[PDB]
Amino acid sequence: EIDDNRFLEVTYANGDKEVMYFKDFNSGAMIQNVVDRAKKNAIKSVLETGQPGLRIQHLLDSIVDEFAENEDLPNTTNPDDWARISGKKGERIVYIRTLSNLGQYL
Amino acid sequence: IVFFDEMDSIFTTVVPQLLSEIDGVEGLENVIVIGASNREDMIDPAILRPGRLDVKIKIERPDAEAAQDIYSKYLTEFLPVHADDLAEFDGDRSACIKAMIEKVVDRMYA
Amino acid sequence: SPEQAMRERSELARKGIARAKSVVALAYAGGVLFVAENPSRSLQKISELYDRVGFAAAGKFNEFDNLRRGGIQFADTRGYAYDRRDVTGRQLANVYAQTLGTIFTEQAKPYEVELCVAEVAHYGETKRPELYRITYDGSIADEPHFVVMGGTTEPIANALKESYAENASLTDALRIAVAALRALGVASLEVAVLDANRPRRAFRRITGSALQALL
Amino acid sequence: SPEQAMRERSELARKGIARAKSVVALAYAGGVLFVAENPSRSLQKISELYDRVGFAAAGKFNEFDNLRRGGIQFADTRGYAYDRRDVTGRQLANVYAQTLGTIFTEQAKPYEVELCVAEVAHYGETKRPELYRITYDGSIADEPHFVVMGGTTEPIANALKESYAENASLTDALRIAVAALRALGVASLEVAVLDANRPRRAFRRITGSALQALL
Amino acid sequence: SPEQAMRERSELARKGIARAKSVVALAYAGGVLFVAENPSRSLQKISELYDRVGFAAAGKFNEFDNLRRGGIQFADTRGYAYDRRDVTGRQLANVYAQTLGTIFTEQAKPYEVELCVAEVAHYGETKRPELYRITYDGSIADEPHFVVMGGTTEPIANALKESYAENASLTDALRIAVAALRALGVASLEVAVLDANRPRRAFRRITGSALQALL
Amino acid sequence: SPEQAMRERSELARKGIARAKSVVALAYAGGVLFVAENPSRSLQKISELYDRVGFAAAGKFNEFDNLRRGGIQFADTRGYAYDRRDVTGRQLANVYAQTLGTIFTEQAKPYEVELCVAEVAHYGETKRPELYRITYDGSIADEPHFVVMGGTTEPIANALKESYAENASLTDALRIAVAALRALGVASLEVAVLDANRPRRAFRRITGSALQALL
Repeated sequence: EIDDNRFLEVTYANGDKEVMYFKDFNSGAMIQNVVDRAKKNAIKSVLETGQPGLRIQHLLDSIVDEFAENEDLPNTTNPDDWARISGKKGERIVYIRTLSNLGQYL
Repeated sequence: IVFFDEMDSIFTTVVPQLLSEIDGVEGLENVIVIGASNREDMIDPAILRPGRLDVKIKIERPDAEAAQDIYSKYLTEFLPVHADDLAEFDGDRSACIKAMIEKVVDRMYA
Repeated sequence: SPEQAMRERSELARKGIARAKSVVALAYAGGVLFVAENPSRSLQKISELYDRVGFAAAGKFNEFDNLRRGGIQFADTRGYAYDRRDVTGRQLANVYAQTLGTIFTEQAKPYEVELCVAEVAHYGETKRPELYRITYDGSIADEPHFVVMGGTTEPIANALKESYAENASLTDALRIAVAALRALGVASLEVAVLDANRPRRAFRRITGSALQALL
Repeated sequence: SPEQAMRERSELARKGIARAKSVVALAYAGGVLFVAENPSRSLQKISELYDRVGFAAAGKFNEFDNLRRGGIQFADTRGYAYDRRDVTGRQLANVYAQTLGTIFTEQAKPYEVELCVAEVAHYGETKRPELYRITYDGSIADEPHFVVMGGTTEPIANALKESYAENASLTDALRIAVAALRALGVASLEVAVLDANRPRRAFRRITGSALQALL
Repeated sequence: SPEQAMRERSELARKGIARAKSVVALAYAGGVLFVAENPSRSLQKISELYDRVGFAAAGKFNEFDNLRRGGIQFADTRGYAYDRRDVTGRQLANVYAQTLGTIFTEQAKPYEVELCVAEVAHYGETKRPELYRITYDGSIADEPHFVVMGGTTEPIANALKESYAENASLTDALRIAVAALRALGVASLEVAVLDANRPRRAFRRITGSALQALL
Repeated sequence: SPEQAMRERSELARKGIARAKSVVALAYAGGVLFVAENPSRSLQKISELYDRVGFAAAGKFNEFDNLRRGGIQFADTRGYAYDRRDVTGRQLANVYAQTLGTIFTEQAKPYEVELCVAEVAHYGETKRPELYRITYDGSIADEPHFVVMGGTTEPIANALKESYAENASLTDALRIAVAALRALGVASLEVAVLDANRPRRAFRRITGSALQALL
């Protein structure tokens, strides 16, 4: 629940803002992508240093690097799948938010 | 090599079919899928997801130096040259061609 | 649809408050301290409202200066109609809440503003500083220690959460507030206090060389 | 279709009342008791309306406080125009019955408020406490024993249904009301009474250490 | 959609400011210098506002002359209501900003105008000239050295950036301003100064043969 | 697109001015000469505005007569409020420009009119005649020699370009103006002058047998 694994910010009809982390979107394909990215990082490390091994830090960094590239888990406007999570919540989901010369702002 | 060009024109649609075919051809590592698109912003990030099309490479315009290179590739040394222009370089055809390429590139890049 | 558009203003307004500068207000030994990130020398975001009531804001200026003026108007009309010691920070905060709610559900565009009304005790009196935050919804919240308005409020709010100390002197509270605000010289800071020790008018700006010495 | 628009207004008002804290009002030996779940120290949901008429509300603060103010205005104008003993809880309830109907049919968004008007007898007089509930529909329900407003009303209403006892003392009615409300300390409760024994102004808040002793 | 209306209003006003002649205002030893490219002999884009406050504009003539008139009105009403030395360039600039924030969001068509309010010190007094620029949105910018309005501002601004020199005489600042403006004779230039040396009314036009000698 | 709709508005006004007759005004030795092609004997397109200020128009009669009346109103209210010699052709032209711009942007249909305001010097005074042309949008142009309004303006404007001569007498300027207008007898011409030699009221119609002798 730390704010290092923030994924999405959802504002409901009630106006309650909730941070949905990766825990609510851990699909198996996402785990596969995490493992593949970690293995690619291992390739880079072994070709940079030469030591034939895989570090835990590789997977730990791949965890946060997984969502640096979009996985299609968030959607524009209100997703139908979100209307399903909204039904479980009991509050309609209204705002999905990832985590000039127009007047004067102070 | 299976190459696709002008893929910014396209992308519930044909995208899932393309992804399924790419996953099917993934077993054939010898076949290399190469896509081209001048508008990376319009390309649907679904194809940009990790996995299939991981490697993205940017390309650039011909730089002055690249223009001199490309001009040399067509304006080779075997093309006929004027005698008066040879008088400025004592009959050195390669040097004359290089100077002419430099001159035309400089004028066009001015 | 009331849900799409009464709420539609809520994103609009939230976005406007984020493209602004950050202001903090915190309690210290001598009263309350306002520290805002402000480059201009003419336009301000901290103001006296009444004898012991101060005011800070963040967001579209034509809007929070409109509120600044309205609040001044209100407070003086009350103080004259009844008496000076009858106008309280609580009334002012409540009026701002009603007014920001009425703009939220009637005007075309919601006021992209965030307000903080501050009050200290009278001279020779004893009482804790009161901070209220009024949002664009019309919502009002009672803060015990500090208010952070405008921009990205999370890092500043957390830095203040670690550094805050009740009964910190003026210099310590200034260091804490500038430090947490960084998460800037006298040419980019607007600093004022609600000095509880003044006899009547408690608001007092700290600018120039005096500000230079304090920080 | 006004048939469908009215339906979305009624649902919107119902959701707003549910999205709020809970208030109870019940009759006891000395008059009527209001017990509300209220965290703020400045914002109040229980109020004196006239000498013997009290008022509790649940919903949107700015709106039921708008009604609070309107009712105060009404009652005082009547009392001065005729006399104090002519203003009755019944008139007040009726005025809020018609104002909430007019708002519900004519204004953009219906008020999301639920009202309870309470009345006790005059000093040295004998008469049963009267409770009225006015909904956003403008319907007025005459309650003999207790009113529950805002949030989830079923569990509180049932707990009161089992625990209620006529002529319970002030402490027993407070225990029953807090217990049924739980279905909270002095820092999260707003408690007041319509004490039938007072000579003129019956409304009386119970806060701080006295409240601490009572509960 | 608030966003589309804002981006549509913004690109039309801007397609009007760049669709007009260019004006420059810069500080020099004796005060501030306005140099505008103006062919007509009757229609003017530089004007006195108050004793020490001048005004230049670029855009749609009827509208910035409407603002010219409103500002004159304002300044004189203040000067008479309080005193002459109380009206400052800062107040005027602020009023124009509020007015261009209200026109842009409330009227049908935004004003396609760019304003520059200038102020110098009083007679026998010492203080740096102040230049403010008010955009059609309602934003105000504090300028230390020079303002360029209307038409292709960037090429003219680039030249002034190289040629500007503080405390340049009237002739040098005129040469610099006309030169950077070219990036025109007395029959196509409108030139005026805010001469800080005048006792009261600082604004003074430079036309005809005197202008001929200066350039 | 409002901008494309504005192109339609401009076309509609231009169509109306073309669907009409032609008027010319030119400077000559004794002042300014108005020569219009006008069949009616009651409806006129040339008028006195003030002592030395005349007026000609082309388009829709009811509207340019509305402007005629408004201008008369304005000029007399000024002359009485200040003095006669204070009303100038320049003020009048400017008022017509503001008014036609406001009409062109705010009213349903734009005024399909084209105006020419003329001014000469006072008696025993020396100064060149001034001609201004105000178009339907609010644009105003300063003319040194002659104005042509309504219908097809190109051939008349060119014929005048070849035939014009400064300081031409009244008869020569009349011949030039009628000739270029043909590119008509006393029963189809409206002719008037702004005779600079008159003591006060300079406008003077030339009709009937006197007109017969002049042409």
